[PDB]
Amino acid sequence: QMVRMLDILGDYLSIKGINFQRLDGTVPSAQRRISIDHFNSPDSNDFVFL
DNA sequence: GGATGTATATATCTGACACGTGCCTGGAGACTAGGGAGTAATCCCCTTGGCGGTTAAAACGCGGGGGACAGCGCGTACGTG
Repeated sequence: QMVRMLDILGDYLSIKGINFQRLDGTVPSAQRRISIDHFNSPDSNDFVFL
């Protein structure tokens, strides 16, 4: 529900070292479509989507 | 032998203090009423965290030219006696 908790988990997976992608209200629709197509690709190395 | 600087004693000024006195204004005691504290209900406004979309305002870069500022002359108006 909070994007600051999304920032907390994003930094947790960043120092943890897990390929993560993110979507919230600050992200414009072009990068949203880019992240959705990147997560749904068959050769995606992304593991967790926020 | 005459004239001069310092030292203790007495009279006078001068603000402060002890005493006197009035009186009036503040304090002690009692009573009362009402102003304010507390409670409950109802409804509207504000808080914190989010989202979406428009779009006009804000930010940034760059040319250039208008204006701020420094320097110099002068003559007159103000300082000074």
